[PDB]
Amino acid sequence: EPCGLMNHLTAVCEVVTQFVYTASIPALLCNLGVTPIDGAPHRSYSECYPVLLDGVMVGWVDK
Amino acid sequence: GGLTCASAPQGTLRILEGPQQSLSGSPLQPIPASPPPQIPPGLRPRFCAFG
Repeated sequence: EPCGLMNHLTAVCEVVTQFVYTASIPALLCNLGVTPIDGAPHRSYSECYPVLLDGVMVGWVDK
Repeated sequence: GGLTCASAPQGTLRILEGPQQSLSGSPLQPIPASPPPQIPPGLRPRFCAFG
């Protein structure tokens, strides 16, 4: 009765449990080439990727 | 003496900081592949018949 519903992790698999700052990441993504949600994407909003980081949309790295 | 709208910009520059790609070496494993199980040298029989 529990088939396919009760699974088990492989030996190498693991759950993430650490918590980090993730505050300097939005400022690094912009150095890398992302353009903030505020504007000037430099393309057409259709040739651009919507960047998300943990629910918060940094916004529109060029394609 | 106030601020007025000026001419529209003629272009936009977007700056980002980016590093480059190295050569493809693809060094898959320290001791690589699945090394095969194998024969211990000589071994010898560890059993004899009676008589």
